[PDB]
Amino acid sequence: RWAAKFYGRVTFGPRNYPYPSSRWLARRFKMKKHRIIKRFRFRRYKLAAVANLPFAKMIRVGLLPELKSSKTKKGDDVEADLSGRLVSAVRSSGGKKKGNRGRPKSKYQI
Amino acid sequence: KDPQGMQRPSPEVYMKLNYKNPATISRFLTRTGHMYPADILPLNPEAVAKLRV
Amino acid sequence: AKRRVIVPIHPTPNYPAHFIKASFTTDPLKEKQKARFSSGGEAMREVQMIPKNLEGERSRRELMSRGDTEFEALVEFIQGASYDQLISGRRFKKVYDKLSENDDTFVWLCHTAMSVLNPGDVRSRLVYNHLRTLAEAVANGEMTLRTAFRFYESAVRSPAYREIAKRQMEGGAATRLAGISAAADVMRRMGLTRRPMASYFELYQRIVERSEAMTPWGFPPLFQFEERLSLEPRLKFFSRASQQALERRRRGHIMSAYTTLQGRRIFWIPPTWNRAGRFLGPHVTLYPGMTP
Amino acid sequence: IKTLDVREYRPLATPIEFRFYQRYANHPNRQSGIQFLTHYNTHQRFRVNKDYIDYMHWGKEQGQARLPHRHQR
Amino acid sequence: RQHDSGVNQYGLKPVNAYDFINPTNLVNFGRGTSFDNLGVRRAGRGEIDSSPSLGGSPVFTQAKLVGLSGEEQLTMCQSETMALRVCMARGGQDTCERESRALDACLSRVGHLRRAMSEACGEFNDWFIQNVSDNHTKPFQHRPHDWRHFYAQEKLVRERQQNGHAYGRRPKQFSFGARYVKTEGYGKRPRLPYNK
Amino acid sequence: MWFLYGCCLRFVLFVLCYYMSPRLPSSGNRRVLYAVFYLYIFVWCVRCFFCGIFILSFALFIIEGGGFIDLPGIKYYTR
Amino acid sequence: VDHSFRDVVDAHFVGWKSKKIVEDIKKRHPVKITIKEFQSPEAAIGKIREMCQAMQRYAEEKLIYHHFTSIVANDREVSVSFVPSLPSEKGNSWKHIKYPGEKEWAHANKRMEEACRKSGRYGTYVKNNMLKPRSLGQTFFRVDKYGRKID
RNA sequence: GAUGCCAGCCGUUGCGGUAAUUUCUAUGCUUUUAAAUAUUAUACAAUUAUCAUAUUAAAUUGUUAAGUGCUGAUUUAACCAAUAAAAAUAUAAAUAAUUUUUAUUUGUUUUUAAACACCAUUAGGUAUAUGCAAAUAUAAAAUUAUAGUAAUUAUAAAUUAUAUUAAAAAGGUAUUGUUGCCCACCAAUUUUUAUAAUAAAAAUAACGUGCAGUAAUUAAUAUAUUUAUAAAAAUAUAUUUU
Repeated sequence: RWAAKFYGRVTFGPRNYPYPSSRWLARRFKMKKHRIIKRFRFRRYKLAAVANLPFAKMIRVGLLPELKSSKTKKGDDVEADLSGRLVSAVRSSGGKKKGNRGRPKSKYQI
Repeated sequence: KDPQGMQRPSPEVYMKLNYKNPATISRFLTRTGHMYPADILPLNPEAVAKLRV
Repeated sequence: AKRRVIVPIHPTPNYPAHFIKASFTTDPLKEKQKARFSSGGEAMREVQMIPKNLEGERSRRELMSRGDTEFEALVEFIQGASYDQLISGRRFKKVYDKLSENDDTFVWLCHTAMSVLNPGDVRSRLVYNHLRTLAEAVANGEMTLRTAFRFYESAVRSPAYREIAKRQMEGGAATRLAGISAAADVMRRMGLTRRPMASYFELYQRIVERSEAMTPWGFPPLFQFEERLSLEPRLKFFSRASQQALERRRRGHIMSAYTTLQGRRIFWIPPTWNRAGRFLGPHVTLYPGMTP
Repeated sequence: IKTLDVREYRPLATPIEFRFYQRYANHPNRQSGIQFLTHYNTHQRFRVNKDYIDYMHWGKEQGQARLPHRHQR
Repeated sequence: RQHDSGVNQYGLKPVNAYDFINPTNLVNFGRGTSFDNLGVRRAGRGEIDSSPSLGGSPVFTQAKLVGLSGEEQLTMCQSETMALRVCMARGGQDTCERESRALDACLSRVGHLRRAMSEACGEFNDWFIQNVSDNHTKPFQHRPHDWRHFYAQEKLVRERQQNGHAYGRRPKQFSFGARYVKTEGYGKRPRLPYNK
Repeated sequence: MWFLYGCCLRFVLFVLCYYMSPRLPSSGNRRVLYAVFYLYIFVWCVRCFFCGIFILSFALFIIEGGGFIDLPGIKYYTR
Repeated sequence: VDHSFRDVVDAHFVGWKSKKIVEDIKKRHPVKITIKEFQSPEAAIGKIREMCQAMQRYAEEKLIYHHFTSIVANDREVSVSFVPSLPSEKGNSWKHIKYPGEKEWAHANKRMEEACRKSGRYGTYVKNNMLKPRSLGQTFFRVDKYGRKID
């Protein structure tokens, strides 16, 4: 997945440590991951990638002036047609639709 | 002598273990219909299969 | 911290370095801890089990004029019944160890006789010599019990051994009379004992006593002989305490741990008023009964 | 992560398995070990896709549930 | 020799590097250590650290086997009482008229019998300590995670069926009504993992 | 040795002389010299240490890197 | 539903605490602040007041209608009580956020001073001259390992 | 002899708290004698090695189940709304070795007018494998760190008083050891930089909310949905480093 499952070498003990990872290091790296997830969920991190882009070079939708959260920073430059697509889709993810496959609908999505 | 119960039941019991045979079914189920667990009444795997079905 | 300073006590004429270094410590993270012990003249030798390093004429004078140590120990134990002495567990225990000295050879030869299915013909001088040399070096400490038993059960006996056996034995485990006669012959040819009938008696009685146990002839190879972790001597296999198997029974006072000295207790280390709260001594009797 | 030890930790019993990892295996499904003396197409008895060993019941006749049965040795 | 070889005049004898770096272990093994019991983490009877262990896990139901304090029936005075529905329903507490002689007659044998059964279980511990107990030196087996490698087997197999991919993956929980309300075109009975 | 940029000794230029506190258990008031130098047209700032002594004002400094000191983050010292 | 805290407090706590308890006010739930561990009635009332001036400063933006009832200040307590308007009928009749005023502030201050002189006890806890070590990092002056110039 | 946590030594653990054999000086003393110091090159494993580079594998769909009398204190610890009775079946059987490197693929699924559950709360939503979505099952060169930041970090058995046996079995992130440690947000600082409300990371020793981890006050650990003053929690999965 484009997500990184381990944000850190959680499994690091002496070889033959008969477990994936000690509970200590697991807690250390769950703290790193709680920081990363709160950073993302609180700066309202939004990424995106659309067909027929170089899918590795991600799109920063949260870095768009129509969905910007900061005020003194400039998010990113994006073509107008693609912008009207994306930000309309971000608005579209603001609700889940009865009569379709449902979705996890969060406050921090809007 | 045969731990996991490969020799229980007796060959006749198989042929009499069908669907129209609650009589020979119910001689391996608990007073409520429960199977006696494999640690407890170690049955032959074929017996267990024929019996569940 | 109101930090405490302790100036190190330096050695003196009066207060020697050894005492000033063990009776005293200048680092007060050990103060008021507890009372340690150590052994000196004869306590050290008693505990450490250091045999006297022999010599020629002089050690042999001290060693020849020994006489029957087991008896003289008994003499010294009973003499505690005279008027000027008390019968002491320390005397009894010196007797007990002077009698149980040959524990090793006895537990071994009993294992050999009674735990070795089909031990060749032990009465045949071949296996008898294996037996003699092994038990001889089981006493005299040159071999361990475990390694010597492996040397016994591994020594060379007869070619086509299983094939000769399956002709003489149904289940393989032969008659033990040749074995025990061989072992008693062993300990009576080798002067393992000063008083001969003792060898046979222990060899016989330990076997008789074990004959009562469940699985009375299997031994878990670990605990069976010496190793790192062992069993308490009441639970050893062919040992002398296994019949001394019992336990204690306690009704404590309302105040029983306090009075830990009040009774008619033998004191090796007598109390003095600095630790002794109100204790009077082991001889005083506040509640006397009239009697001629 | 905080990149430096917060603990005066000093546990002293180092398992022989943690040191000599070239010899013992503490992963599950690697306890079968190195069996070169099987017949299988591997020496790594845990990579043989063939006969997964029942661990609780076998061994009455062959030592341990690892080793091959006395009719396949 | 004159002493056992698993102890020194200072404690247990250190064998390997663990003993030599942590020599607490040689002279301390629980609130019931005694210089005779050193290292032997079964110590005496009744004291602390005394329980025999059967293949790792320790034993504390030694009477609860014989039936002392486990499933007390003993029946000897019990059948007597249950019989005397007269002197069971009377002021149940006399040498009442007749049957309390027989009640104590049965109990007189109960007493001797339970003393014999208790001595049996005492010898049982003192036997099982010789010839079964590992003395806690072997690893536990009473938990489902000393059979980590027995669940690895039946994970590895279900993988192999799942094309060697979904090791440890399990079939997703569907529903109560999963196989019988869901609509036409979507797999009602939960597939294995590697189908999805 | 990132800023030594490979040479055995590197010359730099004094700017500030601020004091940093070493890493525990140690205690001191260690002299950290915030220096600079131009090299490879980019100009660089080098937070360094001072074990030498100073008699004349000389923003000529010969930073040679050393081991670790009780200060966290100062790999460079004076000659 | 009480909400107490200690005396020395950062605006951090002031902001998000007033926010917590005033959201509680928005939840019909009873409202009371108190300090019990105060170094002086003055610090106690000042902390009460910074909390109330964060409370109402938030309350006006968030449109909540709640009225204050009592301020029970004593030797051992500095408290405020608040009460919200549960339904919007009551709200609309009284679109009012009612907090005490400067008079009541100073008067309760004097009351607590009079009680604290009846008791002669001026602080349930004390800040200590014991300074813990502090390392100043970047500094143009020598400093002791506790944070005071080396002169 | 001075210095007294300071100044300084610092290859290095660490030293320096009024007697420093760890600084400065003096003095001796010491050496195996091209002097001292600074930066670099200087020889993985292969028989067993747990987080994200797979592949010889048998499997996929089966229409079953549960419902009307009556007068009402069930559920949980405490509340809260306000009908609740319910979902079992099928074996042989698909050959192995050879270049699928996009191909396929690893637990979010349609519908209450049908429910349990869960969440919010009296006034609802959600209520469970048709897109989408590689990912534990190890091919390996020391921790951290987006592959530039400090000099490491993880670890297991020693040691720790009460769970109705005829008194008996138990753990530690501490290392005289729970009045023990750590933990996060919360202030300045510093230093490098891939500057998403307020960027990210490295070091550190204030104040403050608390008490989040050490089986630890509703057990912890990984993954994920949601939640939020922070350590985290509800939830859904596994798993015992419980």
